[PDB]
Amino acid sequence: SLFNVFNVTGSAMSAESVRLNTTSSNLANADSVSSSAKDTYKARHAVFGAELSDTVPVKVMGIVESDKPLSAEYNPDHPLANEEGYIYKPNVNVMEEMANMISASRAYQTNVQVADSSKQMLLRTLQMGQ
Amino acid sequence: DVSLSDVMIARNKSSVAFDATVQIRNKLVEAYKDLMNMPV
Amino acid sequence: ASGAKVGADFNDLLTKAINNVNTLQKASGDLQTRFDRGDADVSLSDVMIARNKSSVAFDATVQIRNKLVEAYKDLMNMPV
Amino acid sequence: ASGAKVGADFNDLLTKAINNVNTLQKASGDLQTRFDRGDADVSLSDVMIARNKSSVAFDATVQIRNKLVEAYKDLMNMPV
Amino acid sequence: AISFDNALGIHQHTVGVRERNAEVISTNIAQANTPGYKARGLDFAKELQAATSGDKLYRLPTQPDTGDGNTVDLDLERNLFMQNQIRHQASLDFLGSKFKNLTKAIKGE
Amino acid sequence: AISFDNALGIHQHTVGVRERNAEVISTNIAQANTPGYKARGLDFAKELQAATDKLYRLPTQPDTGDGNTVDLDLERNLFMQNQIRHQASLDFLGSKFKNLTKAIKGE
Amino acid sequence: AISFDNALGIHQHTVGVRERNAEVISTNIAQANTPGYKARGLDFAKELQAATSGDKLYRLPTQPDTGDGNTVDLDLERNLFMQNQIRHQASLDFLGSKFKNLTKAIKGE
Amino acid sequence: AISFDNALGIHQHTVGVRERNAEVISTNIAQANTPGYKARGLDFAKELQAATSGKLYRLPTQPDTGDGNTVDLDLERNLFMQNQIRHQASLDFLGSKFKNLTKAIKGE
Amino acid sequence: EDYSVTLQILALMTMLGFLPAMVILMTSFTRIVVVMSILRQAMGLQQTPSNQVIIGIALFLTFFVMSPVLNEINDKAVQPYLNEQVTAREAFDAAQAPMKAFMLKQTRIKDLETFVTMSGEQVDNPEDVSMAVLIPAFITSELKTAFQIGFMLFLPFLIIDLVVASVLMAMGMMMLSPMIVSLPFKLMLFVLVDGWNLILSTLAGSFA
Amino acid sequence: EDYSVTLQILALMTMLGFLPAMVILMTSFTRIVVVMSILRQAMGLQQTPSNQVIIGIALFLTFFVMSPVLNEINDKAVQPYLNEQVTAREAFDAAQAPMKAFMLKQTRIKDLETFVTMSGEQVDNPEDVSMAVLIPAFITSELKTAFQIGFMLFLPFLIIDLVVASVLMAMGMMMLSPMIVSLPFKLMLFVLVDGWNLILSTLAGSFA
Amino acid sequence: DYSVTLQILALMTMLGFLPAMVILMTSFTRIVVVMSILRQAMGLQQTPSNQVIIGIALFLTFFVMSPVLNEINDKAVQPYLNEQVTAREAFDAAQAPMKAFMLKQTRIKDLETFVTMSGEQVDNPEDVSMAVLIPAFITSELKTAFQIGFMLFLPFLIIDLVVASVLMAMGMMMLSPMIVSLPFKLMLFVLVDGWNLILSTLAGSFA
Amino acid sequence: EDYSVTLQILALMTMLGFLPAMVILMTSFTRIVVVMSILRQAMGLQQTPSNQVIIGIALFLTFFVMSPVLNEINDKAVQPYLNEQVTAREAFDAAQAPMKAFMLKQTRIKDLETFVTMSGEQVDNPEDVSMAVLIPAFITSELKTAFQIGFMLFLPFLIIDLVVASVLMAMGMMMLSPMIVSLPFKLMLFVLVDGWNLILSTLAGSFA
Amino acid sequence: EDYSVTLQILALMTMLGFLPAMVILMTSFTRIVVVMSILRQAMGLQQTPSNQVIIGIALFLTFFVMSPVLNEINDKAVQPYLNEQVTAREAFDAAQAPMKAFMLKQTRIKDLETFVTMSGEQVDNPEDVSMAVLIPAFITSELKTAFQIGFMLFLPFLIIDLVVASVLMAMGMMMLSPMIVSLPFKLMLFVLVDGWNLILSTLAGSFA
Amino acid sequence: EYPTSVVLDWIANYFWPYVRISSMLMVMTVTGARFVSPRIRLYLGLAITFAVMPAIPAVPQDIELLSFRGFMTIAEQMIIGIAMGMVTQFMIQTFVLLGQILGMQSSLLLGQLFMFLTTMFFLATDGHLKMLQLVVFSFKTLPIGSGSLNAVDFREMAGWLGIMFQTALSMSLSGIIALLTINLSFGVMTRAAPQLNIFSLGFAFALMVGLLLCWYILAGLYSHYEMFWTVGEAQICRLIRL
Repeated sequence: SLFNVFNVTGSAMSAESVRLNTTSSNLANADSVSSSAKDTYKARHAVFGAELSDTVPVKVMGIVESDKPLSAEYNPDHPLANEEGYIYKPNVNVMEEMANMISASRAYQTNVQVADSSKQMLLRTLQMGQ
Repeated sequence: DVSLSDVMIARNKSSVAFDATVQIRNKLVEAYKDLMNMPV
Repeated sequence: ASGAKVGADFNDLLTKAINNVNTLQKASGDLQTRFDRGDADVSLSDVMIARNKSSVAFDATVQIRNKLVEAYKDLMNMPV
Repeated sequence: ASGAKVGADFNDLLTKAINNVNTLQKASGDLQTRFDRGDADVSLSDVMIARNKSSVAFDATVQIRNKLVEAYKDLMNMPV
Repeated sequence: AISFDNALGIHQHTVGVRERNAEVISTNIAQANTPGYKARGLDFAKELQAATSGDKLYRLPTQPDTGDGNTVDLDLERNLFMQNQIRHQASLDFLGSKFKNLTKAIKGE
Repeated sequence: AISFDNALGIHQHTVGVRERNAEVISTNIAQANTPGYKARGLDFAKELQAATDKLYRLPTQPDTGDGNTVDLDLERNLFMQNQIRHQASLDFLGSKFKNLTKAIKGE
Repeated sequence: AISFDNALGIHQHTVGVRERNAEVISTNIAQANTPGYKARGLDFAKELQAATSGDKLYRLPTQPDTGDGNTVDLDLERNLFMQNQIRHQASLDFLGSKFKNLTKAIKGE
Repeated sequence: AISFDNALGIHQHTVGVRERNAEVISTNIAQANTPGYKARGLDFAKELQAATSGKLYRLPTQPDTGDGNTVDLDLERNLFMQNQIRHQASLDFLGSKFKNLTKAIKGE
Repeated sequence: EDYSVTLQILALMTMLGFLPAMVILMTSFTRIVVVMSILRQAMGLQQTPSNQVIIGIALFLTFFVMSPVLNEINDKAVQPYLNEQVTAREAFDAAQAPMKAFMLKQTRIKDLETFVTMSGEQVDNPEDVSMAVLIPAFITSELKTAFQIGFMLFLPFLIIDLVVASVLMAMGMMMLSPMIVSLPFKLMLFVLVDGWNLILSTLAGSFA
Repeated sequence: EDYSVTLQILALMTMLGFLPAMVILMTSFTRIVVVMSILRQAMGLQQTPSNQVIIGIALFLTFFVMSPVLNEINDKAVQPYLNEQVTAREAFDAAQAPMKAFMLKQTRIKDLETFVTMSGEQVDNPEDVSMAVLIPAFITSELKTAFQIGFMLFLPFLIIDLVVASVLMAMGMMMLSPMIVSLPFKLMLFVLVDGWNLILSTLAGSFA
Repeated sequence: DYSVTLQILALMTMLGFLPAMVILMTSFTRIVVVMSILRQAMGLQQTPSNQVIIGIALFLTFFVMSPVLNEINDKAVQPYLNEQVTAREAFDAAQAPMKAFMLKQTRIKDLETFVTMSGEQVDNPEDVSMAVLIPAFITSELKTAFQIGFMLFLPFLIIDLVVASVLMAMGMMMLSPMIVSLPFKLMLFVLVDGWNLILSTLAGSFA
Repeated sequence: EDYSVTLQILALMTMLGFLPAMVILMTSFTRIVVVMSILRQAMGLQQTPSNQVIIGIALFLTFFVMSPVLNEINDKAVQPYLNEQVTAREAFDAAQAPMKAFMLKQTRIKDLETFVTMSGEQVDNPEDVSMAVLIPAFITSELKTAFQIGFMLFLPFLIIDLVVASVLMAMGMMMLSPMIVSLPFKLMLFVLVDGWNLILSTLAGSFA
Repeated sequence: EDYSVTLQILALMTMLGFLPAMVILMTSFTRIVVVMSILRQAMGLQQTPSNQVIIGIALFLTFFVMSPVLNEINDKAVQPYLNEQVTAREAFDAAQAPMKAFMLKQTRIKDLETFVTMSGEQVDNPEDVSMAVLIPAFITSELKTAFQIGFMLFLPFLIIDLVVASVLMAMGMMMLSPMIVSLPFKLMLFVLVDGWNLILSTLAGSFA
Repeated sequence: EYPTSVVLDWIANYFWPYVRISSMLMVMTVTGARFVSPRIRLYLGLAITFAVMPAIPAVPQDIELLSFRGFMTIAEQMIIGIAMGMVTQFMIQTFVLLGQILGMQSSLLLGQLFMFLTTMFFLATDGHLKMLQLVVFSFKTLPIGSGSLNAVDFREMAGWLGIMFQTALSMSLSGIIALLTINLSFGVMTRAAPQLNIFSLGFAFALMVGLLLCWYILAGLYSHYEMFWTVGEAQICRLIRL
């Protein structure tokens, strides 16, 4: 009630934090062949949501795996290969992970400014009539 | 449902209202005391 | 209606505000020590939000207290 | 329940707080002078923690004194 | 006369609207990256009229979206938030001086 | 109640532990080249118990004849994390007195 | 017992000593390439004691000079200058609080 | 006696002189590339005395490259930096003179 | 054009500060106190009624006789002003007029002529003379009127005292002070005729 | 080089601070107040007219008799000052000149002679004397003039008091107090002579 | 419980209400009124001065109410400093010793009047709320102070009547008796050791 | 040695705070104030000259009688001080000497002897006593000297009161108060003798 | 353990706050003011000596009689404290001891007995009571002593008042006020006896 | 809710009842005395208003604290309070009138003797408690919002001067007749020899008997006070329309 801006800016901070964690996992598991062909790691992405029934908070609605086909590689030497000597690798694209890293960091720090400036307006309100 | 603006406005309105009624009460009493202390 | 009902209603308004300020201060304190002890389920953003609200809430408490005391000090300096 | 007994008791209560403030200030000063002189086994955190404690303790001492002096003046200057 | 309405003016309703606008602007900034979210605008004149005695406006994008569907121009949102904060500070100064002048007259100090 | 132990919480002790942790990581980086040195790790919960130790780090890779178990990739990351958390502890403990002084002075 | 010597402690003297140390370190950095120049060092314990109750030493080289006779280890001099600068600021904060504490006690505010 | 000449001391004149010295150094830096320009200095001791009771040429450390310009740019930066530091100190001293003067006439 | 809320408050507090003056210079307080001063002086009591009750009775008597004019001010000035029907400037004038009319009803033509010539101004109608000149003429008439009433009140007590003195002298006792004997007779005749009620009728009704 | 606006305001605020001193020393307030005081004590009434009413009457009288000099200040020192026609230093002199002239018309040369010698300044013409010397001379003259008028008004009341005492002593009722019987006649004479209008008119006409 | 920051603010605020507590809860009220009445009894108007009158009352209200301060200290201050009791319980533990003292130093009739005016149903005198006991205490103490003070007035009124009648006996009707009675009024108070007699009874009057 | 500019201002601002004390203790204000009070008591009027007027005349007269001292202070102290001919130490001492000389000239030996023995200091000559031992002695002598002058003025009005009281008693009227009858003659005696000029000239001349 | 410098500054800055209380309670200022207050009432003049002059002479008197105790404080507590011979608490105790000796010297036993019993502490010798119980006993003793001195000084003026009132009644002029006809003789008695010196001498003598 | 309504109402619901209570105290016989300090009286008025708050009905919310109508409300609360206070002053001063008429007839401060004793009567009969009960009852039957003293109340209160003299004469009629008859008897009995006369000899005789008669007056004064208080209390209830 007295801190509506904080609940929205703070929600963005929590929302954008999850997207950076997801990006870190995608880049750290870009070369994890693992085993089989369906347990292989796939690029994960958070889903943001806004319920507009004032302020509309941003809520993460779960992590969703990418629909891109797995990157196939011919390697009849890896013991975890298949009949045709193929090892399927995660469908992680480095260029899209770099862009998400730039977008997440900048958007996260933008909400810091709004939340920090929101406190100043509250502090100035207490000085009304003084 | 309430904000700091409403709280501060409520605080300021109460302070002005309280200061108004005290001074007028003070003025009337001083007027009464002046009338009582006069040479008949 | 009597004047005690208005006084009780004013008293409950002050008690509710103090509890709300106290709730925020305790909520901020727990989040500060949860992140400080090293719990990985606490975000620095939520901690800073928590202590920002508690600091603003207490500052509002100080302002109301000073006005109440100033009014009382004004009240005692009156002809009677 | 005698006048001298309670007078000593509140004096003991009052002198205990003064000694507590004096202990914090001496400890703060001792930590500052050891770190400032070059002692290796003194951390800046201990120095900063102690001097923050002394400032708060001395600030309370001044504020409590102001309340007592104002209260004394209020009772002495009343229009009897 | 001699009433708080006639004394404070519109500086009491304006403050509430400016805080409402900041909540709307901050929402657009937070929801900038959410796909499909449409930027929300606020009419100050209509809001001030409603506040004095008492609908959804959307902001037309300057350029097409890149596919997500979000029409939040973060360059404009920061500029409007900066302007809103300045005008809100003036309104607090305007409203704060109304109470100070009223207290000054009722006490002659 | 109303005592510094309760007013400051555990933030009065965390700053000291983050300083000790930074010292140990600095030792590990410096002693990375000296053979026979075993990397030392500090257990956070131990100094938590000491408030209300100096262990050894098991290597993830074998040595190369030096016997030195310091991984410079790990030490840099652990020094970065400790420094960031150390600043937050200063912010937490610093604001404890700022709120405490505002309560007493009322301004 | 109320006197500046008792109230300011040793912090009124430490600031001057660390300023002297900075000058001694700085002239070692500047004279790093001058051959025949021996790096100079100032003992803190002796200098502080001399200041309290009213001649810089030589710094031994860790490695031989390369034929110029200069024994300034510019790698070491930077480290000492950085440490002295931080300790100089810490003494300023200690000494500065001594006057502020006296003022608030005198003025009662 | 109580007067501003005795209350402010020399700090009223020192501030002005260092502002002039800033201009002299500033015009040296700008004319660094102008051939035939000779770097000029200001004697603080002499200028301060003139102001209290009331443009020399700098010698080059090395011969000029041929243009005729004797402005040593790294020396100008060092002199401007020191002049700016002492100018702030002069403002600090002179400003505190008025504040202590106001405290005496007001009593608090 | 109309005064701002801040300025109207300043004017309101100013009139409250001058409130004792308006009672003793514009209302009927001066006449009542002077008449009651004569009544205390006429009887043998010097300070016996005390100053406090005389002023308090005078204040209540004024509120009784000023009730028509105060109600007229309330209706004409306060009610339109509270309902925001009229501006503050005209409301102040609407309140001033009933006071001016009442002061004209208790003044004399000769008194007005002296002060209007004294002020050195030009006027032809007594109804639009400035209140600054009406006030000295009003109280001057009030003092003269009060002395007239007080003189009439003093006569019966002088009558009683002279009779008692003559009786004592005629009986031959030239040694007894008439005051001690006359005082009960003056008080008894003041009570059995209900003197104060008669004085109320001739004082409250004297204004009309 | 007239005084700066900040100094001009500081001077005017200081004059308002000394406003009671200006009224009680440099104006006609003192003489009227003293004459009213003597008249009140002349009759049997101690403080029946009350102190506030006496000062209230005097304040209006002293404002009316000094309206000519007040207007002369306005027409020669205020309006030229507001119209940006005279230096503020000149306007202050233009305001002080009529006030000095008025005080000289109501002063006695003996009062000027003793204070000029007291100040020890070599001044001959009785028009260029300092306000430091003129004010004590003026207030001294006003006190002496008020006593003369007070004695003049006292005599008829002394005549009544002696006659009443003599008549009572003729009948042999020496025990009867003459003051109680004298008072209604003192009120009688003062009211059929129209005293209140008469005295205020004479006091107004006295300052000339 | 309330946070540390809030409970510091609470005690700091009520630290400024200490003069308020003294005037309407402890024995400061009765002594000052009796002192003021006796001051008016003699011909001297402000010879004892207000500050000296207050200073004597402050010393008296500490000696007389010393048992009250002892119980508050050992029952409220001591448990709180040992963490044996919380903030609200300690504050309640201090009210009980002071409420008991005020209850025993009031008049039944005044309490009966006040409970009727307050509109609360209480069956026994010792269970009345402090909100109604404080006005009842000062109202009763005012009556006690007036009754005690005016009895001290009587001997000084006796001297005035004696000297005034004696002066009127000789026909000296113009000599003011008050200036003649003033030397004898002072002598009566010093012969009976008045400054010790009134204070001894005032101290012993409370319970 | 010489006090700093900040300290000189602090000392000067301190003396302004004690200016009222120096007026009523170290100047002629007290004696003139006392004499007028006794002179007012001698006449029948107790509040007719008015406290404000009496203090106003006392302030004007104390400015005239202290002018030789003030001019000496200006010449000896201020002029060397403003021209930087003496330090702040010498200027303050040079200012104190004329003021001490004035108080020594109006004091009494016995009063000086009384406080010298009380202060316990070894003093050889009166002209070098400390300031702290002179101020209580000077004000003591002024009060005693004021009483002597007041007794002189009280006698002529007392004689008139006694004369008129005996004349009334001779004619047998023992109930008429002599105070009422004597008052007109008390005022007249002060008028035809020109009292307000005679008394003030003597008071000013009493310091020479 | 000596207190820190900050606390010591805060401790003695609080003494300045309580300085007026010490003068009116623990010093000789109380008796001197009372005696001169009663002395003023003994003479006819109501407020001629004025409150400020009475306080001024009292301040000089209380400074001269408390010099030995002030000198003892300096030579026992202040000098060792400035010279680092004793700590803060020892200096505080060394300063209090001469003050306690002065109050106990000029107090009454019964007054000490009255307060020791009420406080409820064991006492076997006079020099064991806490300052909390000595202050109220000392002021009570001073008031009784001041009243006794005032009574003696009042008697000679009472004799004059009785004589002059009786003499007027001998001639039969009862209406003539004795107070007016006695003030010159009361003032003259205070002059030729030289009251302002011996009375202050007795007040100084009474404390030693 | 908007917090303005809650805070403003309590100030309106407390100060307005307090003003009437405080105004009665400053004019009251005991609480308005010169002995008590204003601070003690101020705290008494604050404590009484807080305690009797439940019995006070809620003030109308139509009138605003910052408005000219609210300003009039403050003034008319004082007028009610002063009305009760003046009645108490009327009774005590009537006894002061009784004291001085006896003293004047006694060839003679005697009002103070009656004033002090009448103050004891006021305190002993719990007169102060009754007045406090009257003012709280005034809140019930004479509400703060709508209601003030009318013109008839002013005239009834102005007519109390006749009540003073009639009651004072009624109390002293028996004694004053006794004073006259003994003085007349003394005059006629000693009129045989005009050499003796009375003068001061009559002063001594008159004052001795007058003091003796005052001893008789104090013997039966209590009954007169009880009847007088009933008359005064009835007037107070008439003011508050009870």
